[PDB]
Amino acid sequence: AVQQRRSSKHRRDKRRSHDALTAQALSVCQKCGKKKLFHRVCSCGMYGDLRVKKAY
Amino acid sequence: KTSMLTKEQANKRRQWYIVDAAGLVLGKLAVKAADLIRGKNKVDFTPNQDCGDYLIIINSDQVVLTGNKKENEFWYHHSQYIGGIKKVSGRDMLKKQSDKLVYNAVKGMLPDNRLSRRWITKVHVFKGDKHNMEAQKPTTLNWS
Amino acid sequence: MHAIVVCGSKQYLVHENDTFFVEKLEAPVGKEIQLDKVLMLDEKIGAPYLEKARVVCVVEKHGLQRKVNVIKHISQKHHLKKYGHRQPYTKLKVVRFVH
Amino acid sequence: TKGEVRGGGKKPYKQKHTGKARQGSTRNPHFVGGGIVFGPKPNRNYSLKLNKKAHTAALHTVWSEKLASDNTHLVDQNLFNKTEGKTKVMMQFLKSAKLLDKNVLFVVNTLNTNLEQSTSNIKNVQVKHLDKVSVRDLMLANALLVEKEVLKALEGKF
Amino acid sequence: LNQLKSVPKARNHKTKTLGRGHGSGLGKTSGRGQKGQKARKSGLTRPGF
Amino acid sequence: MIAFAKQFRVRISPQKARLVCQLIVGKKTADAQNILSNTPKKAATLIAKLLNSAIANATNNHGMNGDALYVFECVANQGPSMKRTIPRAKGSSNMITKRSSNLVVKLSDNPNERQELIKQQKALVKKRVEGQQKAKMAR
Amino acid sequence: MRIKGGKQTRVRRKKWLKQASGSFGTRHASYKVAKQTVIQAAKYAYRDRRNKKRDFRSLWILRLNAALREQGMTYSVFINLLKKHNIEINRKVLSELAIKEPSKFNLIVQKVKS
RNA sequence: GCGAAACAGUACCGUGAGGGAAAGGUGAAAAGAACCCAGAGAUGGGAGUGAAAUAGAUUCUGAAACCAUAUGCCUACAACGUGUCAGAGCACAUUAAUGUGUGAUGGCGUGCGUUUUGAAGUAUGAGCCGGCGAGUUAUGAUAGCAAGCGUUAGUUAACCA
RNA sequence: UUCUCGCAGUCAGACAGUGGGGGAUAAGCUUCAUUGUCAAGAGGGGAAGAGCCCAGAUCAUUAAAUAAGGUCCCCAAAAUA
RNA sequence: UUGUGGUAGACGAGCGUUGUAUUGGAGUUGAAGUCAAAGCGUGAGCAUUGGUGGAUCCAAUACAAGUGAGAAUGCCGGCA
Repeated sequence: AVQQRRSSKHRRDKRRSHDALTAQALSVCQKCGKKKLFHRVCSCGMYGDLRVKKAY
Repeated sequence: KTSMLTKEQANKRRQWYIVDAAGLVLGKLAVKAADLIRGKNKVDFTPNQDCGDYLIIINSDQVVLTGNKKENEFWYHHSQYIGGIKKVSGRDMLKKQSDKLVYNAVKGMLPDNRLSRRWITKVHVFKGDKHNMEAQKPTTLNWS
Repeated sequence: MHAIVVCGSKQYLVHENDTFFVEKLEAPVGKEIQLDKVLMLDEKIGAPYLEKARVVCVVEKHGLQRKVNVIKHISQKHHLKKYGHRQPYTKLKVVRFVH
Repeated sequence: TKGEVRGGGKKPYKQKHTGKARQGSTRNPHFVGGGIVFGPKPNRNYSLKLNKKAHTAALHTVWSEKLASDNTHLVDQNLFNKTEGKTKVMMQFLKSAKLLDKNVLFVVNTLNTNLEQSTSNIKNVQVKHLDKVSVRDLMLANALLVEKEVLKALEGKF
Repeated sequence: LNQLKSVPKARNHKTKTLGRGHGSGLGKTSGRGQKGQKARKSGLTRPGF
Repeated sequence: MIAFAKQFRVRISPQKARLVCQLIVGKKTADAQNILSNTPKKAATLIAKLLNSAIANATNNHGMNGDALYVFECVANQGPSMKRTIPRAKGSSNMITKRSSNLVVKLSDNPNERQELIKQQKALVKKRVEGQQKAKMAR
Repeated sequence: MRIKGGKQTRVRRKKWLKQASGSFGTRHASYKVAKQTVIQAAKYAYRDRRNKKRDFRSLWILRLNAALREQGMTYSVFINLLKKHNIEINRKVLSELAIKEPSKFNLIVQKVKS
């Protein structure tokens, strides 16, 4: 159908509160200087001791 | 201009009270309970705070009723359903339930504000007197 | 303690030595006013009133009540009128008592 | 004005099946672009008729009223020609005559050569003739230098 | 009367409002009701007929 | 406070932008960088340059700790916006408002930059009443 | 000759939209809804100027009768007892205020006894 | 104010007749942001200048609606024009105030104007905000008021100073 | 309240007590005659209810006692036999 | 003393703003604007102070309004 009225700003904010994106994970990567997401690529682009891919 | 009307702000008094409804007429008991809850007998209550006190009942299922009134005002309770009615009768609550019976008999007899929601949690009805609640120092009386 | 005062049109059962605001009688600010009329004083209630007993009032300031903007608006008509009521208030307290 | 129509005298909108205003003309008094129905009409007369004798009485009244002022000292042709065409003398006169902060008017029937050339270099005084001056410079000046020569001519106005 | 204290002599009179506010009283009502020809544009047709 | 980052009229949905930079609000640089590095979107690669600029200003031209401060507030506001139309059915066109926004992020070393605002309002109140009383002693 | 009154009108409009306060969402930032809610609040206050009077009078009498019943007597009988003999000026609000006063309402009750 | 403070009847639409857009404000003086930094660039920041940099080019002033951010307050049992009066709680002192910020909750609570036989209306129309928008005026007359001037009044037309 | 003068505006009324007709002495139907309410005017009772009852209200003021109407209780509030 | 219920309808009392003319000054030693505020009037209102602000402004006195803005699915400087 079609609308009847406009929704307030706070109603919209509440609506978009749960319209957010999902969360992620944290994991210390052995072959890198920083952490990463569990079973993903790190800031150094390696899951761990095994390198997975190139950079350029 | 102002007579400085008194109402104890931030004060929600609660005193232990208990009754043994065995000579009270069911409606007389209900009107006395409504009087106690709203405060037609309270003299220093405050409406914007919690107006209820500690309220306890003894023998909530065997209140005496004079004349042909045990089965003369039957209790319906419908809802947003369609035909979803299970009308319950006076003979039923004698053995089915008494807490909901007295709660309805006082709520339809009182304001239906949100205060009753936290008033009912302060009401402790019992079909006997062996309950541990009597250890809470309640004053035994009647005609509340 | 207690004392009964009928100020202007209204009646007030108040305590001893309390400052209260009533409709303005233009009672003098700082100079004392006697009223032989009194009830419920000195823990004693006389039959009509108390005799040889007084309420002894004094005003510390005759201020003006805030802007009482009373507006009459009629639904689905063209009657929208406003008026500013500014009531002076007797801010007065009772000091001494005889019985 | 709405009489001026840029283009056809047609409707920008309609009444049925048109969710816009009722405007059946390109310009309307409410439309900001133009089309005022009640505007600044130039037909206004800007003139009110007053009686000749009424106006002469009014002139007499204002002359008498501002004769009573302080800086209205009696004047004549003699001191119109006594002063020179050079503005020096009349500023040295007015500054010492205290006609600066005032709006002093010279009541004149000579069109004096000294007055006409000067009095544009003075931010304080002005020159006007009998039949060339009204209640404006008579009264708003609050002190007008009346002339001894204009006496009898002014009397005849009644 | 110099134009710093001049006052009129009943030359201007009371000013009512027909297009000034909804609260003055007899404002948007146009002063001739709000129905019929007497209260609309190009109103008041020949009254002798 | 200082070294705040501003970008003008960047084309991005307000929803995705507000989400991806509110994932950074209240956090430091590295702890938020390593959590934004896994975002499957096309907004971090654009946003991170302003933060990099601000932090490099802090390192070279301001010389603060850098890690002491954190992203106090990101706002993607209703600035200039885009509208692109495409011909479609019935002879009409469908217009989509390709949202754009003036992005700005403010970095703070403390919960201030919002506390100091209420403090400024109250100081304004106090100097206002000082002036009003100076008028009220000059009666 | 244009008469450009814009500052006064702009200030009036800005204060009109800013007048609405304490309200949620898109309710305190639009002139028409703000004016409608102001009309509602004005009607609320005008009705209250007597509704609160009546409610507080009923409350006076309610706590008055509460103290009377805890004293063992009722307001009809109370006014009977004052009117018949020992009349006092202890009005409804005064009677209610006397209860919170320590045992002072009971003094009135025992005095108004014939 | 001319549609046009103008690179305006221009761009542009329409085959053609025919139409048809509006504009702004640097600083005394470019000193239009030295120096440096982040990305490949944008832009931003320090950075000084400049009286002053929301004057740093959104460059005299720099709003509102709208969009989001949040100091203190409330916050996960509650039927809605979210308000008014009373007022907690929590935190505090001012256009110096029967004090302030919210308002736990009670008392009281069918939007604005037209149709109106009655409209809260579930008739109506307004998304919103900031400006504007509708008994005005000339002539002549009725009334009302004020005024003039003489009892053959008042008064001037064209033309004239 | 007589009269002069300026301006009107209205002839969509609705309901109720009283005479009622028409219709089916049914109609939130018509209709006049008198009065009352809304209209053209609040409020109190009627749970809310335009018209029923009281009632005609500058406003404010936490003063009071009565009308309609309520006092077993929501819902101010009583008993007697 | 009437009052004060009011639609229609008439009548009473007046007010902000632009400019005309009178009349005063303030003026970077700080004006408008703009914002904010625990002021003052039967009412249109009088404003005050403080912040940006860096050149004009504010009181009438009467005048004349392109003078007052919520409605007409109005129009326009911007956005839900």
